[PDB]
Amino acid sequence: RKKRPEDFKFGKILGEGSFSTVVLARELATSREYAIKILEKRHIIKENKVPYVTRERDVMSRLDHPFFVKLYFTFQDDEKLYFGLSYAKNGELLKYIRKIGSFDETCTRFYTAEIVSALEYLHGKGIIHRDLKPENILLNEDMHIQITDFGTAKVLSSFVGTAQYVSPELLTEKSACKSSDLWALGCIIYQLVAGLPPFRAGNEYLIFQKIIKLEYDFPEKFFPKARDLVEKLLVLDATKRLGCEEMEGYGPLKAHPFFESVTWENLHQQTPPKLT
Ligand SMILES: COCCOc1cc2ncc3c(N)nc(-n4ccnc4)cc3c2cc1OC
Repeated sequence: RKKRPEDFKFGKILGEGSFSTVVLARELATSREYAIKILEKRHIIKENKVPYVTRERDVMSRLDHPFFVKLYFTFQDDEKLYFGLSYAKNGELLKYIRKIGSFDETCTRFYTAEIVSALEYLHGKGIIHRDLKPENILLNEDMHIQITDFGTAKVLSSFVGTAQYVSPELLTEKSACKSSDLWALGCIIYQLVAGLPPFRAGNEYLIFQKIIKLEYDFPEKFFPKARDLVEKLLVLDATKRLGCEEMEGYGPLKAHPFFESVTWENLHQQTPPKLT
């Protein structure tokens, strides 16, 4: 039953990383489009990434939620590993943030809520993403989110992700917890509303300075209830972010006033607000 490269008509490159290329592919027998992640074995071995690639495949096998990529299949030839992933027709969330500048309140609320549910599911399984960002939050043809890129993930019984979204505890204890994803969630909300990430600067080092000093500002037009929520996520003490277990988990966070009108139980059956 293993699939093979010949079973597909490969098309355009969707994305490139240091250790992988994601290519759109149309399976011949079915007409189905998959986003196939291709990784060269030699380069993985050379750079000691075997544990990272193994962990990524293992974590993805365990994801069975409409808000996360799905691993349909894997195979390999002599030089390469192939992971068959769900194809997110409408691409990165980042693209929409730039096209429209910033989201109105209805949109921010709806998409934030979906990210929260996704995180609730993910953290429920003791998995931490460690690199959450609009680049990693994809939109499929229905405009529901699909979170991907699990090569940096950690399974709870070393790293640093993208500078703008790195939490203080990572720059301090070199540590990482569910809270780290929640910090990143705080930045993404800020970004949906403001149009830009909260911590900006000329280089990695300057960005890290602002992060540890909690140096950022809210624009005046920022939705008040959204601001309050952000202030309860962008908290230096990881032990005091809305959503973390020390703060008693996702119940209080979902009960936040910003999510007042949200029906949490069937988000992926709701039709997303039109993005304008
Ligand atoms: C605008 O419409 C074009 C569609 O663009 C895309 C569709 C995707 N559809 C699906 C993915 C998927 N399952 N995984 C990853 N990815 C990135 C790291 N590791 C995995 C990436 C994509 C992916 C990336 C894409 O461009 C950035």
